[PDB]
Amino acid sequence: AVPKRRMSRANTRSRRAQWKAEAPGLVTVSVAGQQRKVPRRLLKAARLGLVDLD
Amino acid sequence: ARVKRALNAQKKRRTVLKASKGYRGQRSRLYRKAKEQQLHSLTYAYRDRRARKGEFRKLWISRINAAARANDITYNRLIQGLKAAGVEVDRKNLAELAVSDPAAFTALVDVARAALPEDVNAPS
Amino acid sequence: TYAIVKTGGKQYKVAAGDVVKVEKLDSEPGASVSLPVALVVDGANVTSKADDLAKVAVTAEVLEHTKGPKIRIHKFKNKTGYHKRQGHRQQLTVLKVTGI
Amino acid sequence: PTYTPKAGDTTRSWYVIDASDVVLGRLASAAATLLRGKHKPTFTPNVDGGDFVIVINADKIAVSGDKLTKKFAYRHSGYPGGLRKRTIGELLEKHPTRVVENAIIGMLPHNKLGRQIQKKLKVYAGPDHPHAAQQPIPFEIKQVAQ
RNA sequence: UUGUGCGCCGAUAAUGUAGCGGGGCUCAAGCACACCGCCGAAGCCGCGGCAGCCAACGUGUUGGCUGGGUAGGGGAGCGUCCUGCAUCCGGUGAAGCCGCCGAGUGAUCGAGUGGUGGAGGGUGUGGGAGUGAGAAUGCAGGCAUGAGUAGCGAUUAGGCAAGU
RNA sequence: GGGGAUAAGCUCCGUGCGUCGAGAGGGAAACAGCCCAGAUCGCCGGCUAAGGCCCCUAAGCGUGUGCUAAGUGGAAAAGGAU
RNA sequence: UCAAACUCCGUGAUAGCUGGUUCUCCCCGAAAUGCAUUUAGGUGCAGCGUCGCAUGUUUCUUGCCGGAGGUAGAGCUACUGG
RNA sequence: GGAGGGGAGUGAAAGAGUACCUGAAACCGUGCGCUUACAAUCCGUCAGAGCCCUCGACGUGUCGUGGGGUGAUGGCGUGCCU
Repeated sequence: AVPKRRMSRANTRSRRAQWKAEAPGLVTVSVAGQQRKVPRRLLKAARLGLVDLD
Repeated sequence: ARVKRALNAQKKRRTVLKASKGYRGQRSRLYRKAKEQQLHSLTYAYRDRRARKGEFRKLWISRINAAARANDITYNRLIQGLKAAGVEVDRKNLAELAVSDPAAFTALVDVARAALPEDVNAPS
Repeated sequence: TYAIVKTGGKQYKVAAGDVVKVEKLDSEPGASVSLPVALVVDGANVTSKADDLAKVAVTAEVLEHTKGPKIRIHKFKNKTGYHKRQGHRQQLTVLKVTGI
Repeated sequence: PTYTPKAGDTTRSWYVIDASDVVLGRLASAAATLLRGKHKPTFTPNVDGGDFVIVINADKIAVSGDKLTKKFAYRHSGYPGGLRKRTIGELLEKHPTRVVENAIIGMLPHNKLGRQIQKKLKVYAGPDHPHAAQQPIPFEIKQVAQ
């Protein structure tokens, strides 16, 4: 099926607003002394030094 | 001599688009839709200028009827009594008196009652 | 006290000092005009008899001659190609009431 | 120009109307007029300047003719064959308030302002109401003779 | 029994009240006959503005009628470009573009101004037009909706460690 | 008036008949052709036409004399009916 | 690509057919009828529009007067038919 | 990492940076003011509460021959062309 009509600005923007990215949650960690933010999923990996941290 | 059509069209396009500020959607951006909406808006304005007098008269009649019924008299009998008494105040100022100066409206109701015939249903 | 004054086929409720726009009158600015009265309300008692109204008049001074809002008329009918553009600026006078 | 109500101009009063032996149409018309605010000299169709109306003795309403057992109150759920019909008799014996509510609601504008005006009508099947704190003014349906 | 004013069965399809517009009305808000008011249009009147025809007297004022309108007929004008002639403006800032504040009965205007811009323009009177687009399933360029959607091209399959 | 089955929102003619076409405004709920009425522009003035005055909705739950019990009003026939 | 290939040229082929045709205001303002037609969706003339000139109420309405019908109605040993 | 950019300079101007005179519209953003989640909207028009901005006068906020922006709410309202 093909669209019968051109979508108005309001509907297009309203539906387009739902395509977004969520901000991951970060917790602190202490590696090599300096404190830096790492997601809690990678807390153990950071503590064992398995995550490259620029 | 070759003539380019830029300025002549841009003039009327600017006027039409400026006249269509505040409209919703394509009616405020694109010249063609704005021109159609301008036709409709000016026709509506012309009709509503004529209808506004009747609308305001209806509102004044409503206010006068409410105020008169507050004084135990119908609007039509009050109007007939006022016409008989010779008072020539129109409905606009009658409604203004009703809203702002109830004592004057009460006095006018009294004089209208005085001017009315004894038996309103008599064949006279 | 205030009174209802007839001018230009209409009636306006005015008192001393009010400024009211009125249909065009053949008077130079700064002059004075006398107008009939449709009703006088002074305090409580209301004057409504025709001859009492004839015995009284409202004197006002002409402030300036002005023009009303610009009115754009574009008559139109579909499937016809008929358009008729027209404009109109009603002439007006500004009256300040001096007394009743 | 014509007077137009401002933010603080509107004032409301409470009217209580007894529905014992009253024709439903007459009572509903009076209540609709009161709710609309048509009785005030400062009426304006833009504003909701009406007055709060309380109706007691709803079960005692008067219905002429044979409308008690031959007038139906229809409602459709939207599903196929979802039409339900109840006569005024069972509606009064089951939900006495709903008859007067529907009668009054049918008599005022179906706008959004009508929906807002509906908020100012309270009806009760009993002879007493819990709104005594507002000290409602009794209202009698009278006719201004002309 | 005779005629009448109203009524009664006759009367009866398939989405949902559905054959008062709705609520509701016989405590008629129904019907018939009389009577009195009012609401009610861009109709008529009141005040003011414009125009066409005609009349009067004047050296353009007054007055009377008229002024919906497609096909179409006639009349009068706005804007653009190039030019003869005459004047005016411009690196102390033209055109062009974006605004504000206004103006005309209309096409429209602003030798009124603010910003940007950097080299040509205005006015009067004539001459000539490649002189005005909203649509031809119109042409060229740019960009939207569908939409961050379908798809990412077979029938074998990749994994780990190290390195760059 | 003809044709058709005097059936068609059928067709063909006549009408100093109307309207629409080329016609806005009010009414008939909506509703080219029905009814009132032909829009030069403005007004937050008045009187009315058709149509209406219980609420939606402006104006009469108007006055007087009677009828209606069928929601007749607010669809229809032969015929039937203390 | 085939009930007569493709390219250029005649060529800007021709279509009673279809679509499109751009700024404004003022005054007036129709027709969908008749005749003819290889004719019916086209066209010619006539009728109705507008502009100019000429002519003046000749136009129009009402009253009165002078006229011819063979309709409606009615009628029939007044005729012809049923 | 580059691309690109911020300082510093040249230039009368970098709102002239070899993507470069002037830089419109469509289209896409960012910031601020008003409004919007009980509502049936040819999306406008006429009334219109509230909020914000601005021009004057008088006091300390309140009107006015004011002007603007957005507009809850009510009435009306069947896109353009052929």
